[PDB]
Amino acid sequence: ATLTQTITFFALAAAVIIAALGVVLLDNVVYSAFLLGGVFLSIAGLYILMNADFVSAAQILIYVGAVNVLILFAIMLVNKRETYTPVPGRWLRQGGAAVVSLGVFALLTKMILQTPWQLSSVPPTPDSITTIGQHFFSDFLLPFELASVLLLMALIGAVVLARRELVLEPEPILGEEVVPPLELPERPREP
Amino acid sequence: VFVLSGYEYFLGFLIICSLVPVLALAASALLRPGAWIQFNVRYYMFALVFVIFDVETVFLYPWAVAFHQLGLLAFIEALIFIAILVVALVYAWRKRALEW
Amino acid sequence: EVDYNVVDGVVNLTGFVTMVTGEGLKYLQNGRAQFYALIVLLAVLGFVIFSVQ
Amino acid sequence: MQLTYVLILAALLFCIGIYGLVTSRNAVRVLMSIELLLNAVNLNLIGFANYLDGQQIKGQVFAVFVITVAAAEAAVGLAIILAIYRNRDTVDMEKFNLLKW
Amino acid sequence: NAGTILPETILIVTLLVVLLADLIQGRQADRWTPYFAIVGLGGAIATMIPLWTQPATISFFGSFISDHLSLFFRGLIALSALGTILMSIRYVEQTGSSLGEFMTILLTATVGGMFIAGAQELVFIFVALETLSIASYLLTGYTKRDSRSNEAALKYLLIGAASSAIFLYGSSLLYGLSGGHTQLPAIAQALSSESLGLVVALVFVIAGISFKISAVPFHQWTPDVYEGAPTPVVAFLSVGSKAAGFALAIRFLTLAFPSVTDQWQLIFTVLAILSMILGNVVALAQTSMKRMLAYSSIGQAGFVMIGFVVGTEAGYASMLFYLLVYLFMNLGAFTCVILFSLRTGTDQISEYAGLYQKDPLLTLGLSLCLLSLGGIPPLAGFFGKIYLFWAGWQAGAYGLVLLGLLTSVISIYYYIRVVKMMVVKEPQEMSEAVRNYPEVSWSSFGLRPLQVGLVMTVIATSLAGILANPLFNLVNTAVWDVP
Repeated sequence: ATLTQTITFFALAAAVIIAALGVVLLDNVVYSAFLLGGVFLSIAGLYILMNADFVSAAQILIYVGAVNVLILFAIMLVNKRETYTPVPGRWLRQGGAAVVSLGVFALLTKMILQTPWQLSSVPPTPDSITTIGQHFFSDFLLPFELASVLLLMALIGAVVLARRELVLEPEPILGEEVVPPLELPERPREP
Repeated sequence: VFVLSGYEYFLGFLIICSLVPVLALAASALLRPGAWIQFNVRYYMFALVFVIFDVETVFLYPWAVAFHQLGLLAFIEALIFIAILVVALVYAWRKRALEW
Repeated sequence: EVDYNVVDGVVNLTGFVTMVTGEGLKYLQNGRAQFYALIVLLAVLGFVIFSVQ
Repeated sequence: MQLTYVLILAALLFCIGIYGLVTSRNAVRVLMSIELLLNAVNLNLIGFANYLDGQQIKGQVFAVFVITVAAAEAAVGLAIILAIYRNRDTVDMEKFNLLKW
Repeated sequence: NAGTILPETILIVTLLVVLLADLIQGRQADRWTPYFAIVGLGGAIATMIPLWTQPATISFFGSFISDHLSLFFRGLIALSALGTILMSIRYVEQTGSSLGEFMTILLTATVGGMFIAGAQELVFIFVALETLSIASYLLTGYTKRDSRSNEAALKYLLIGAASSAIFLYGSSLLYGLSGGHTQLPAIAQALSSESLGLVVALVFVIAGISFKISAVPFHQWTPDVYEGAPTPVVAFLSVGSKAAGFALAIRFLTLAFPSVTDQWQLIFTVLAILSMILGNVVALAQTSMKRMLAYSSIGQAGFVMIGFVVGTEAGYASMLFYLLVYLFMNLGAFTCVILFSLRTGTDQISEYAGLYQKDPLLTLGLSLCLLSLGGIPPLAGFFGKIYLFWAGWQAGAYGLVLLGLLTSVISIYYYIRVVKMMVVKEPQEMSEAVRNYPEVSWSSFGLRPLQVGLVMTVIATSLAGILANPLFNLVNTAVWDVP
């Protein structure tokens, strides 16, 4: 009854790292984008195994249901059927990134094992939606009010950077010397 | 330790409902014999307003569950979160974001 | 001519090996923003071998 | 499954995100490879909350705010790519090296 | 207990009022809505003077402190956005963009940086660092049809959200080395062992601390953001987004890591002895003024760390004051680049040549803000650097001040080169404004906020060193709350 919490851990920990290699190494980006839901669901499977029932149910809603749907719309909008496959562009700088990523991984594993953690043998989660909500309005209140300011700004900014300029695309507003519409006035010039 | 109660049947029901399509599509496997979408940025724009409002819903679920054990000061503070993200909603109508 | 070429040659060499040092690290930036993400990540690996001994 | 095996899972999930952050040639695959880093700092964070400070979870509260930031960073993050695609009609990170020196 | 975040919640009200006037009135509101943000930011400064005499309370259940240093760095970040709205009232209104939607992002990055300088918990640092950093990606690609701001918006995101992932990995281990304890004074009593976990927790957070300030292995975004972004945004990312990064470096490394302290005085030395080199020698071979001022601010960030790594009561007070006079130089240098870029296009060096007989308020203005950055007397950046090397020479550090002096001479060469091509070039050697300057008016929309934004900085550049004895006592009294 406990080995079925170990077998379902390693079957979820291998569900993420084979999907995390899928979102990075796969040759097609739509097959790469759909597997990102495989990362976000399997990671949400681990949060239930780590006694985090609310943080898992809040991850399928945001990461799989909102972010991953946002990724898929933002890839069906850009396909364009022009990959041009210039794989040997300038150099073999994709092997230099395999050394820093393997370097950080061997660096972190040496840190993880030898560091004495003070793990406690107490039973966790006394109904962790009640003790997570008495944190939002006592201690974590000012990060909770700044999350509202961050999200409103993220809607003002992401609308004005992606909307269509159908109000006035040919608008010569004024002039001392000439400026194009919706561009910074420092015109490009080569010395 | 696993002090969540009620999740013993969740791992079994996850497998059996997953065995509903993979076995039925195999039970049917033994019985059977100018391409443009236009780039219209509204599929992105309807999905951006989801993410800003799928996160607002998540932040109010600890408030709604633990409401009647918190009080009025946690309702004034939780009204600032709603009243600011209403201004995000009026911004989306007025700037023709969710027009379609 | 030892004034105009030797002791004036040293002073006009401090101003030459600093202008060609500037045009050598002007080529450190090259665009390609992933290469900028290497140097952020390599220096993270550097300072944790630097500072543990 | 102990505390140690979640961290080596999180430390490995980080470094696949690093490898996608540096090698990927699509402009959108860098954004998915950023999200792997912002899950490895979540898998580290809840795993630090279950075995350490289990009675009052300060990690699962801090695990909530990482999702809302990365959901707001990918909503901003794809707005930028969608501003580039209307000007430069490709998404190629070896084509955005025009601010060279 | 929420009387201590009153300077920020005058800006959150002002964030909504300058936004709601954009939806109600719709670009007829830009005649009056920039001047409400000035009285909101100035109203945010004016209510810290009642808070400066208060005995440094720790409000919001330990998540925000209102010490003397947190009152100081909340002053510069609101003042840098006060100086930016004075510039950007015509600039982005000349692009054709809506002016109410620009200030709503800028007065959110202002409230982001005001909440880093007084934050005390590991989560409130990260969210406040995010909302300053998220709003900074949107401002650098705000013009949205430039093919330069588009590639500068993306170079800032794939490093900024990258370094916000390295910063979170060091915040998460710091929660894990201690037994919980996400507050910063509760961390330092729990960890004292100086093990390998503490060092990896230390380098991973100063890969995100030292990204806002652009130390030189992490400096790579700054010369490629600064020539792509709109120029008032650049005027905020060099003063506001650097005082916010320098305020985090004191609130973190002196609170979270006082046990390990010989190491982050050694990593920030290598960031100091190398950003003075590559900030100053690479600015020589730069043609654009917005890219010359990019490598200056990498190198000018190297002078501030000389006061940082020494660790004395005169050490930190010397880096607080140098930021106080650096606000009076970049906001007077970028004011004149904007004022030159609005009159004629292509604001680059070797197009300034032939000034001093056409717009001599700019030429007198831009000179005293470029000469002071090189540290010539009697301007503010001479008196600012003297207190650095008086702080460096007081406690060890004989080689940090000397590298800060041989590279303070190379800094003279590229500031003078603009002052050369403004005042010494004859009227047979002018390229643009060969009777092509627009015959200056100061009467159109928003030009008179620019004229008052330049005169009140050039006056504050030339006189800040002679009248430095008020500011030296305002800054030395903000340091007794730093352990």
